[PDB]
Amino acid sequence: PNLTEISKKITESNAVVLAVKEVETLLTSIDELAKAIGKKIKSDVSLDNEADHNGSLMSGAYLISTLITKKISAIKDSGELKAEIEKAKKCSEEFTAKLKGEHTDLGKEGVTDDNAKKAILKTNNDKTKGADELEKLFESVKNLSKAAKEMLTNSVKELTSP
Amino acid sequence: PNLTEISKKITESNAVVLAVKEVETLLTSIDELAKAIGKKIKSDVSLDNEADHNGSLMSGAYLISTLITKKISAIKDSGELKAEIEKAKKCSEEFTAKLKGEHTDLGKEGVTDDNAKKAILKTNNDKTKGADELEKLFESVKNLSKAAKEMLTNSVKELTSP
Ligand SMILES: [Zn+2]
Ligand SMILES: [Zn+2]
Ligand SMILES: [Zn+2]
Repeated sequence: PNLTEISKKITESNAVVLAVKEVETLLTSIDELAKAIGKKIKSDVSLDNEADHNGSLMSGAYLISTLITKKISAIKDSGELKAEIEKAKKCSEEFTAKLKGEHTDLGKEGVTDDNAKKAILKTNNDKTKGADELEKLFESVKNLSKAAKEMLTNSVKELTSP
Repeated sequence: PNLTEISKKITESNAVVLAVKEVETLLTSIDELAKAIGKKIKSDVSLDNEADHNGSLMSGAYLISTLITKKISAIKDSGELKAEIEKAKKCSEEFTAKLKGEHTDLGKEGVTDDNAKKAILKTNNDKTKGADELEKLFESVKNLSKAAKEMLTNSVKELTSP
């Protein structure tokens, strides 16, 4: 086995996995934001209640959604992941577009807990203000991560293979 | 060159860099939240102004700070990154604690843009409500990222060296 070609592929594949991890983690940060809906920091580990003032929180989620698209475009291409990358990107753009289009209810300081959940809480029943797109975006990145990790693991096992 | 010994090492190292990348990205997400201070969503790429209602945003940052500590604590280490991980974990705890201590100014929906920046804008002139701790944590995680990267880059170099 040519150690030169394998080491190169390992390095390249690992860079791809790390790039996808950034995207995956940003989605994770939004899920954490969702748990802060209708809450306020009290003097405890647990948060206190303060309903319907989720505007700044939603603005934060919105900026992260734009960063996500930029990170997806930062993944080094090679065709092998073209399909997965394109799907994740369009879904990330759809999510951001949905949040923008719902600015009537999401673009003000007084965003209600209920509307905030329809936008960023994937486990909400009503996902009509962005949550639906977020859920799909989660799946597309999940499929992208599996394919990426697959290329990495396969590149490494080439060292000991057969 | 025990390829089976080097491969297991590369696999382990890849797992550490990935875990650290997750922590690093959560920090990036807080920096993105800082950019939403005093802003609201509108039908455009750029946010509009909506000053002094950053409470929900701060609660989101708070939950992410606790997630960061959990992620750091779950990283696998045999002692090579012993020091780096401990420092990062301690600084992450200090950041969360600082925010809790400022619950009076940060625990309400009407958090002023000025106080929000003292809490999560690491480049702010006044960093007395958490931003000082945030910057220390940011640097500590970068130190951890560098150390992890080197551990991985070296294990991979063993393929074409000596
Ligand atoms: Zn109120
Ligand atoms: Zn106001
Ligand atoms: Zn107090």
